[PDB]
Amino acid sequence: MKRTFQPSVLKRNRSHGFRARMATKNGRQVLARRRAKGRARLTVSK
Amino acid sequence: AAKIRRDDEVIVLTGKDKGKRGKVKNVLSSGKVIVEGINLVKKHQKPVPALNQPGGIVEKEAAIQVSNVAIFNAATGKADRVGFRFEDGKKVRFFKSNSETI
Amino acid sequence: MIREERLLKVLRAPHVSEKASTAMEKSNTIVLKVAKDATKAEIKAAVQKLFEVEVEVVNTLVVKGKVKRHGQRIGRRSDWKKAYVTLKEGQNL
Amino acid sequence: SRVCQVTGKRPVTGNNRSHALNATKRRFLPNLHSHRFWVESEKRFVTLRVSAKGMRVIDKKGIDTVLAELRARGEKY
Amino acid sequence: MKAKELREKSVEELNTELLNLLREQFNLRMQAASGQLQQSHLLKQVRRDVARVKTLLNEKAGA
RNA sequence: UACGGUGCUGAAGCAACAAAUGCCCUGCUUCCAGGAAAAGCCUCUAAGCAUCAGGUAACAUCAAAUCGUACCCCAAACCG
RNA sequence: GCUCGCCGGAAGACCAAGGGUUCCUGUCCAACGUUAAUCGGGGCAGGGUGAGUCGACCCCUAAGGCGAGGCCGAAAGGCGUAGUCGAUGGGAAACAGGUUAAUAUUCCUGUACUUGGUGUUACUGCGAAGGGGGGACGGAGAAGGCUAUGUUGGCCGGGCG
RNA sequence: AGGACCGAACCGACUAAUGUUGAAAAAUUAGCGGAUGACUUGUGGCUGGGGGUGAAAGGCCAAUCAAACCGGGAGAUAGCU
RNA sequence: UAAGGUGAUAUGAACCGUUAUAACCGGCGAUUUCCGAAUGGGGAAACCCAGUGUGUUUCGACACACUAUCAUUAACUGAAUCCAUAGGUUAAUGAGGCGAACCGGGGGAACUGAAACAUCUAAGUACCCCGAGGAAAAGAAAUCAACCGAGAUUCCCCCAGUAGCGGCGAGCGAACGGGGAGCAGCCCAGAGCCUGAAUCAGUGUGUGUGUUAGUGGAAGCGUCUGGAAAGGCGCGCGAUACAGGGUGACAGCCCCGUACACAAAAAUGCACAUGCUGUGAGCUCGAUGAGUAGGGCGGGACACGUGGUAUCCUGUCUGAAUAUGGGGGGACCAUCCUCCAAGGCUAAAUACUCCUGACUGACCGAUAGUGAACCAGUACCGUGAGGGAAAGGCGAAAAGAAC
Repeated sequence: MKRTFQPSVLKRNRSHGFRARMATKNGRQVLARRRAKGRARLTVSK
Repeated sequence: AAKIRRDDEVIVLTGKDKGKRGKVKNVLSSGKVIVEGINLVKKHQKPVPALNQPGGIVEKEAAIQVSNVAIFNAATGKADRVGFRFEDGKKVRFFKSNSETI
Repeated sequence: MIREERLLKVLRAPHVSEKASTAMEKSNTIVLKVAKDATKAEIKAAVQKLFEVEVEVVNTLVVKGKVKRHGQRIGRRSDWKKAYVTLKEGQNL
Repeated sequence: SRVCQVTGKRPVTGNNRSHALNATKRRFLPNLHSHRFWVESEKRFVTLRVSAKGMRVIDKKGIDTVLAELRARGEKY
Repeated sequence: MKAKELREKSVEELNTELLNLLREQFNLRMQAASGQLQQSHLLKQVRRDVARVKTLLNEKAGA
């Protein structure tokens, strides 16, 4: 049937993307925590 | 800095046949030196296009460690160690036990 | 003073050199591998200068890279841009 | 914000102690009112957020001195 | 020091740069992708020579 | 002919009837629940400029760059 | 290759999303494929995606988002004017035939069309976050005129079963 | 004209049988209701956790809901096993 | 510095080079696409689209620089409204952002314990936010002390689980005083004699010492077993080196090094007789920090829960004396003693480790030690924040098995 993930790249970059994280102070802290752990993918928008 | 250089008559201290004396052909960076007729390896070479086309079992020189060989003095028939002493950048190598520039 | 001839390093490989390229040559066009940021005007000017041919139009496309690498370690080849250079009048080749 | 602009008074946090000494956090807020003050030297009315203690120090020290203190602090009018 | 480049210290190196890049690196690139033998070292030599000319231009703005 | 596919030639190529949920139709009639905005476009002026600029028409020429383009096309390539 | 069966308002064909090389050619069959595999959407190389007209970009907005100043808030921050973004909506222009193993409104052949710049000639009052027009709009129902398209006949080539 | 009637697409889910280590972490096959409207669907957007939203069922808020998920307090505490 | 190099998996090809010029190391410069504080505007990061100024007798057009915002300052302008003011433009300077911990401030839980729970505790902890510096904070007595005196802050050890606080339960818990580390005090509330007078900053090529390249560096041979001696045996040698690693087994004398001695074009960091500039010594007299101290109300901090409760802070309302003075000595009064708030700066002792270098380990040795010895915050899961693995070893040398 219809499942929880129905993909859309525009919604994905608008919600979980780099500039969505960069607009907020809290999402900037999110990007800082990912950078501190060492992840190759800081954001899944790429 | 290099006690054993590219063209030097060297005598084997340890390993395989010690008494054999050979000339250096090549000095590799892993601390290993290639001397003519010292370590003989019989390598089975596969027939392949371009280089090594006939194949066959080939006798070639294997690398010997540079610490297992010593330079041979012509004046005294023995292995004698290497030092450097000269005031400028091109330090000359000297045979110890004879104090003569190699 | 000569114009921006240093910018005309855009042309990279003399041919892609395949069957589509050779049949397209038998019609009118040379197929070339050109930069990544090269524009059609620069490909026109570069071909007209580096070779003596006076050219008609340039059609361009980007060939995306193929993965072409195994399961344990995965890689991607580089993207490259291909120019079909139309040469109906005065073609040396 | 609720800053006195003359005496630097901010909302300070404390407790609402009960008869059973139960403690719930509360904010003491200043007596802040917008007041229009006449400056005779500059011939104008300056609109200042000011506490009651601020009005008291304005009549004590003059409006010019409080304004000069604000210029020295760097606060705008 | 390793390499002495007193030869490149001269005025108007633009023509030498155009010689080193234009037709030289270009025909080396064309012959390299078609297939030729010595270009493996010639391309590296031409690239380092262009680097020498451009470094000397950035040193001497007047030339 | 390895069956792919090439070179050449190529007859007739009309009429009547029935036809949509498609076009006329952003129409017409009727109803009440009363049916986006801004630009492109047309037109008129303000500042300004007056043999200028600008506009219109014709002709001629030049330019239209960059990115996608294969494939899956309600599914063995999407979500499961 | 010859029969048989199935779908045929699809189990046929095409756009969008989404995937990303799964498309084409050659070679291989260890692993994957619920079997074997010579086969494959599998491995490995090499090809292939050609645009002024098709989308994007772009010009303009909607819901909405951000929002210099500004108002407010203990700090973070909340809201909001000018404005600036945001298609799912409104702005220029291409169709038939052929082509490759793989691309086609792109390549070729034929016939077009649009929007700017410049030059020439001729004529002339032109000119803006300004005004107006315009874009510019609902539901249902009913003809009528057609067309896509089909049948039948005429014509043409073949058959004489 | 009709929150009109019969009925496909479409939306839903009334009964039965099969499945229940399934073909499927709610489906299949026969029947069933609505089907010009309080209808349906695509694309964006807005509402955020003792809060939202609810033609109201403790329903829904990513197979999670009488207070989601993720990290921290945290090695909470556990007279219990 | 060098006889060898073009990083590794990863060989091959094509070459470069003989120490006097190939690689390698170090100092200094050049270039440094795009995104990212992103800074010309926008954006769904790594893309879309501009403006201004400089360069087609090449009528395709290209290259370069600048243009974000905020604060301070100056200029030029400039409304309602006359003078003004708000605003607008230009120029300069600074700020953005990141970072593991330490430090200061603004807020601030609950599980839990009390064998329930509400005062209390957990705790000003976890967390969020702001700010700063290599440290930060504090700091020069309106302090303690007791008729003796000590003499700024900060950290350690006692006092001492003491005195007290407390549903006087749970539990919280000092100070006086003594021993140590380290030990500078100053300046403005203002005038006359002095304007690098001694400091303090900026600022130097001077001198010394370090750091970032390096150089030299001693002394072993016979014989046995073995595939191989570093081991066994015999006879020696160096030792300011017998730290360590490697070499075909266990090497002081085989190789890197090691004790020891030396070296730095250049760039820097410290210290100083020091090279320049500006503030600023000291004398004399005058001042002695008011919406402040204090009080009322409500709260917070002091070990101190409002109690008998001194001290400190202020949200609200009030409100002095002004050196004849005022504060403190734990309700309060008298006496006595001590000290001058309502203005600031101040080094060391103290805290921490993202990073560098050496050394050390009764630390681990591939289910261990970091999650990660290994191409690991990767594969893989999830919309996302986030979670998150397994996986070392041929041999001395590939001699990696021709036929």
